[PDB]
Formats: sequence, C-alpha cells, structure tokens
Amino acid sequence: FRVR
Amino acid sequence: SAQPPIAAKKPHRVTLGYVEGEDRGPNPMNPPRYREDPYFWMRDDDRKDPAVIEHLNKEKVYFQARSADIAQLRDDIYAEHISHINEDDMSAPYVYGKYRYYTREVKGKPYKIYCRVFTDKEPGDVAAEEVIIDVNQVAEGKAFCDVMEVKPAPPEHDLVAFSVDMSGNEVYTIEFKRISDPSQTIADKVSGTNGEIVWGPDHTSLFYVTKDETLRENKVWRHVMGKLQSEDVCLYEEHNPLFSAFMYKAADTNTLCIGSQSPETAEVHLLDLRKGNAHNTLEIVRPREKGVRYDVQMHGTSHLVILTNEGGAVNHKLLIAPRGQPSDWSHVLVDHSEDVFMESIAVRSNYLVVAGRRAGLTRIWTMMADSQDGVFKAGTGLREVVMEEPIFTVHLVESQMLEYEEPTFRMEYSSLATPNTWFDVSPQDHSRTAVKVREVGGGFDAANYKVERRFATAPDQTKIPLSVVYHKDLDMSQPQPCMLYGYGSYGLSMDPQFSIQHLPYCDRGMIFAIAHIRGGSELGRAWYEIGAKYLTKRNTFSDFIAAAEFLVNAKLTTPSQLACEGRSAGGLLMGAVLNMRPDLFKVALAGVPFVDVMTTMCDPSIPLTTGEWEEWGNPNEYKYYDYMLSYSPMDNVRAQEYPNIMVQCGLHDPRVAYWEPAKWVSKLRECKTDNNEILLNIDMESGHFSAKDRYKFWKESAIQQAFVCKHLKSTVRLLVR
Ligand SMILES: [Cl-]
Ligand SMILES: [Cl-]
Ligand SMILES: [Cl-]
Ligand SMILES: [Cl-]
Ligand code: NA
Ligand code: NA
Repeated sequence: FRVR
Repeated sequence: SAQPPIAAKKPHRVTLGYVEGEDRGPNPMNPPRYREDPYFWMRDDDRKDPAVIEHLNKEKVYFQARSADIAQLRDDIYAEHISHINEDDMSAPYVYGKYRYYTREVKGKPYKIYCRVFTDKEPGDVAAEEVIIDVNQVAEGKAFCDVMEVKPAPPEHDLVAFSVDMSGNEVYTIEFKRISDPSQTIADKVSGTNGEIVWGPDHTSLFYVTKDETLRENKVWRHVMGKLQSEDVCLYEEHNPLFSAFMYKAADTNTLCIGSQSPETAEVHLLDLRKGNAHNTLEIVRPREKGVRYDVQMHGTSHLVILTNEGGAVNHKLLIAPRGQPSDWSHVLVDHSEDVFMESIAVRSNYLVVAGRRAGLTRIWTMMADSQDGVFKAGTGLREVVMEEPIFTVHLVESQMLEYEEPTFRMEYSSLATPNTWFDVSPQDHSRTAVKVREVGGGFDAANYKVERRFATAPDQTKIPLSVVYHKDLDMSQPQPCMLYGYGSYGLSMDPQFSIQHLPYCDRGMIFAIAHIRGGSELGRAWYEIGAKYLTKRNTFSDFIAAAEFLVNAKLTTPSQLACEGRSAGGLLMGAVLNMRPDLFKVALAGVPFVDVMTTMCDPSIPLTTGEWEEWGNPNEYKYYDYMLSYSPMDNVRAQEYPNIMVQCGLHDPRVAYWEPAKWVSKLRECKTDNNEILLNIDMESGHFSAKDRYKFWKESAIQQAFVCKHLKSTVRLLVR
C-alpha cells in the first residue's frame, strides 16, 4: 500500500 | 492507415515447479512442468536491450498514429481536467511542533511546494511563509521526479531530509538541506531506499529501509549524520522472501516499530528511542505465527494497542498488551464482530480512532481513554461517527495527525459527486470544523449528478454492490453509454469517493459505475480473504461479469454502449474478463495490467512474486497450477472477437513489469478474429503511477477518456449539444  | 507492429517469436521454455538453485517455495512440483513462451524475450531487467526498446517504440508509433484522430477530443478533455483542478492550491494544514505545515501548488508549476508557518500565523500568508522544499527546483532538468517524503529533524525542525526517485522504479535517494542556511550543501546521501524517512530521537541520526535486488524491502538501518553510508548499521534483516521489512515511529515519538509482513503473517519488534543514539536492541512483540496478522500502535511507552485477526477474528479485534510482556494478548479492548470490520487504528494521548467498514461503507469510530487514569477500558466501547448520507467515503488522515496530544483527529469525507472535505474532529463529542473543502471549477456542481447504489447477483446468488453516478439530465428512459470500473484484489475496497476522472464521462451523458466485486473488503474482510483469493480468486472476474450483465439486463446500457476499466490487479481483472466475456464491452482500458500470471508468478526473480504466493497462490505447486492457469490472461488469449482496448504502462514500473502488457498486446493481436484496435501506450519516463508532474498526468488521463468516448460515440458534452 506493495500492490500491483 | 497505420499497421500494428508484428512481434517476433523466440523459443523459450518456462519451468513451473522444482528448479535446482532457486527458491520456488517449500513444495515445488517435481518433475516440474514446462510451458512454451515465444514472447519471453520481451523481458529485459536492465530496460536497455536494443530489440526490446525498438519493439516498444514501434508500439508507441502505432499508438500515436491511431490516436491522431482523437487529438482534439483529448485536448478538450485535458482542458476539462485543468478546469477541475486549482492552478493555485494549498493542502489541509496541520500542526507539528511550532508550525502549521502544508503543501502548495502554484499556477503553471507541475510539482508541490512544501511550506510552513508558525502556529500563530495564517497558512499561505506570504510574509510568514517558509518554503521547506520546492519539488519544482528538485525536478529541474529531469523528465520524472517523485519526492515521496519531506521530514524535518527534531527537536528544531531546521535540518530536513527528503526522498527522491528520478526514474519511477520506487528506489529513492535520501538528501538533506538546512532551512536556516539554504546554501549550505549537506554532503550526506542515502541511496537504495524505499523513500521512507524516520528521524531518530534528535537530528544526529535517522532510520531508513533498503531493498534487495528483487526490490523487496528487507533491511532497516540507522544513518548517523556526517558518516558515509557504508558506515551505517543494519538494525534488522528479513531473509524470508515472503516477507517485507517495515518501520514507523510511535505517535508519541518514543519508540520505533520495526517488523516483517507477508499477506498471511506479521511480526513486530520495538526499538526504544529514549536510550540514546547507539541503542539498537529490538524487543519482540509476538514471534511470527503463520496466518496471524497484527498491527501495533503504542499508547505512550507502557501499553501496545494491537489490532489482530488472531484466534479466528476475521474482521479483527483490539487488545492491549503490557510493554513488559508484549505477547500477553489476554486483555481484549474490543472483541471481533461479524458486522464491524476494524481496518486500522491511530492511538493518541487520551483517545484512539478506528477506521473500518460497516454495512458496506467506510466508518470512523472513536474511544476516549478513562479520564481518571488515562487508560483504555473495554467497558467504554467504540462510538461510531454517525454520517447522514446513504453513499459516501470517509478516510482517517493519519499523515496530518502529528501532535500526540492534539485534541482532534483529521477525517476526510467525499462521495462520487461531492468534492473532498477535510475536518478536524473531536473524539469526545464528534463536533467538527472544516479545515479545507476541495474547489472544483469549470462549472462543476455536485447537484448536477445522481448517485445510486444497485445490486447485481453473482452465480452463487451473492448480491454484488454497484455505486453508480450519472448526470441528472441524462435520459434514463433508454439504455445509455456506461463505464464500469473494478479492482478486486488484496482486500483494497473500491469506494464511492470523489474523483475528477469520471467527470468527462458523466458530462458526455455516460453512466459511471463501480463494481464492488469480491477481492475488495467492501462487505468486511471475508469479502476478500474468502470471497476472492487463492482457490476462490475467480469470484473477482465472475462478480464483475455479473455487474456488467446486471447493467445490461436492467436496460441501463447495452454491450455496444458499455466500456470497462481497471489498473494493476484491476488490469488482471480486465485481462480475465476480456477473455471470458468480451461480448459485453465495446471498449476497455487496462492500465499497468498484471496479465502474465503463470510466467511472472512462477519466477521469484521478478519484483513482488514471492510475496504474492500468499495472494493468488504459487503456480510452482500442484495445488495452484491448474487454477491460476484457468484465469491467467496471457494464457487464455484465444481466437475470438475482442473489444477496442487501450493499455497504458511504464518502462520503469517495479510492480507490473512493462513486458507483461507488451507480450499480452502482441498475443491479442496475433489471435483475435475482430478488426477492433488495440493500442499500447508505453511511457518510457515513468513507473506504475504515470507522471508526478500534474499537467503530464492530466494529459495522459485525457488520452484514455478520449479513446473510450470515441468508441462509445459519446464525444459531445451534454451542456453544449
Ligand atoms: Cl528504437
Ligand atoms: Cl510533487
Ligand atoms: Cl520523522
Ligand atoms: Cl491503555
Ligand atoms: Na483550473
Ligand atoms: Na529511482
């Protein structure tokens, strides 16, 4: 917020 | 006239399962399975291979040629975005130390200006204002410039650290400046960081986080000012690739929380900041237990307020542990509930505030500490901040809540057609004062739009909420053009919140709808953890299809008039629904889209892969292989008719590698049986989020709206028809  | 480029093929076998010398997880298929990937060569980790760059450039030429006929419509929509932002603007100021801090934007400048005034002066008063960091000066001569954090050093706030990424790969350098001496060059540079900055107890040292060669945050360090970075001391290393390292300062500034998190599991350690600049000894809160997540917010130094899913608390519970025995989890402050999902918590000196969801919508709850002893008590209970409207989004703005004893918290509120408002709120009586209201010009009026909640029915009969907005003058007696948005991963809920991005659609007589598909947490945490991940993930796609079918069956729109969009994990949604039900859509946008699911997820050398073995599953394993293959967009491209598609991506994107949409567009064009157009816009100058320069960002946005409005034949604004 490690997202796609 | 323009013809798309024909992509070359090179034989390449991809291995899924056991590979000697690689960590493919604890139980990889042996013997492994193999898959042919003739576009594998599109990947270059160095982003410099001449044949790869040439192919991307040919995609860019084709995109510019096919877009030439919508240049004017793009210019019109870009002017609309410009009229919907403020050339001169100021964020909602907040108090920190002797100052009120805020950012400004100034007419004609693409980046922010970080500013402050003394607390006895007006924010934005030119005679009182001090400029801390002008990002426009930082970005001089650079094509791309992301300044992520700007942190003044306590106690004086004279020395300032700031983190900058000039490529978009989210690896940042920490640099320094002294506000009281703007021409003193401070030699210290800290390279290879994740861009977060946390000062130590004084201006002599700070903490930062570095990344491994797969860009996983894995180490926390202390830098002492005036030393070389090679003399920095590593306080914490997380060797397990499922987990990333993190760090943040407790709100009273006395403790640093450092730990590790993976989608299933967390582990937190405390570092006391009261014992000088050489104290590096960590205190474990609770050793990691697979499947147990928790978050720690310190109440002073004595008590840990812990938000956790432990012992079946799917929607989370709140407990308070003593500093001296921080794994003693026996004292429950707020037990778990089937209706209230507690998502995050801010603890301050005499109150706490919880952000979460209830009945499909974001909510805030508050709790005062006991006025006799300052301690949180279970008999007090959470008090919900009651909100009047049936559809809205509210956020707790912890980044504007710096002072531990401040007697208000900062809440921001909006809805699909109601511009954001930032309030100071009392946790004692929920009284509030507006600090900033977003001004939206160009004729915008909230009362021009109707906002509704509707419900689709998925195959398993679950009701899927949609948030819908459209212009009040739109003729609803017949089907109309419509844009349907989804995301649906990681438990990130999509909310009915304000954005200028749908205004060019609603002002041209389109419906804009959000499908609140499983994979978000809109209806509580189970909407994600059970609704759509691992071997239920397919629910994201079939819920989105049920939402589209609902809009058609309700005569709100028709397939010839329907667009869909999504970005990143929402681009996985777009790729899957494009294979599954392309007959429902005239045109689609897939931004920075995660589409190469098997080849990316088998391979731990690609950023994010290992951590996402706990999101989708690990296709090196028998348990996940067939299921992930069943929806992987790259691997279900087939000989059928697809809609018009536009794909935006960034050469330096460290979250979705540029080669996934390049390979996917190539395969779509090779297999598809229609004569629709597929356009690939590859930005060679940014990462995952397009330009930080606001004018470039709005111009990039406008090309996407222009392409949808063209293919929907809804190009003319309602006001000027
Ligand atoms: Cl070239
Ligand atoms: Cl900026
Ligand atoms: Cl700090
Ligand atoms: Cl307490
Ligand atoms: Na403007
Ligand atoms: Na960088």
